[PDB]
Amino acid sequence: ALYQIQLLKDQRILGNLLQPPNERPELPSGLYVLGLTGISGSGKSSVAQRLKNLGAYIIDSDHLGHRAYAPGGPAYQPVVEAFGTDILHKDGTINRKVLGSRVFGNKKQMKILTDIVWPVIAKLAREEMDVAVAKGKTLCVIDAAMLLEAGWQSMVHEVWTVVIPETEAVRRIVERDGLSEAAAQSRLQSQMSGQQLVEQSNVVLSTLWESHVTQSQVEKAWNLLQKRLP
Ligand SMILES: CC(=O)SCCNC(=O)CCNC(=O)[C@H](O)C(C)(C)COP(=O)(O)OP(=O)(O)OC[C@H]1O[C@@H](n2cnc3c(N)ncnc32)[C@H](O)[C@@H]1OP(=O)(O)O
Repeated sequence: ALYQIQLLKDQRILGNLLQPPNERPELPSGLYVLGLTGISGSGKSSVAQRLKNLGAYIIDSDHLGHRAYAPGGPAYQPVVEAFGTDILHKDGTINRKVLGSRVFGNKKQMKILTDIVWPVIAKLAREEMDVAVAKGKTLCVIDAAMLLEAGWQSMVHEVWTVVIPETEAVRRIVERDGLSEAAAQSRLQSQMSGQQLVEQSNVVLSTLWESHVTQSQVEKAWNLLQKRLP
């Protein structure tokens, strides 16, 4: 039988367990948790969807964030206090285009925001996992761009990172988001490098190759995971 495997060098086999999982006494007893992260342009949402198709319960942190500071949500009042009512649409919802203009590319302002929002999202993620476990789910994935920067590896058994070369990342960002190349590198500089992410990962994946190769990696990763679940 002839086949190909995917590797990262400076060897790490993509899909394999690279270092031991974390012990997590505080998580619900029936539940295994993956933290899924990657650099912008990594295509990690494609990977999250493939894990969803295999049966994982996905918690999308970006969405939880938007709900956290929806009117009625725990972060609404603090975010509006911290940034002012000029960030609000006419209907009183946060205008994320205006908020983004305040914080993107701006280290101090983004920190005012994430100091408020990240703890709120982490709490909402913990709540969602509890509900999922009550409804019989046994494997949860917290999909988060800034997982390691937020310290959220404390909430997961395994960190899974989706990586691609920085040149392809910048290309995907510039093209798909209509960013200037400087805005794209600004985005990338404002987060951990692929190598930093890899070093702190239990499993590494890549969307560098065509879609069928990504699927194969994810299936291989999923199968190995299943055999090491408690
Ligand atoms: C720990 C976590 O990962 S929590 C989930 C991420 N959320 C946060 O960090 C909270 C702060 N960010 C926000 O509130 C919003 O991103 C806003 C208001 C700044 C912008 O909102 P929107 O314009 O709707 O952008 P959206 O939320 O879709 O994010 C756009 C991109 O910026 C990224 N991004 C979001 N927050 C951050 C951050 N703190 N630092 C760097 N990049 C970020 C997103 O992951 C997304 O990347 P993608 O296009 O590769 O998926």
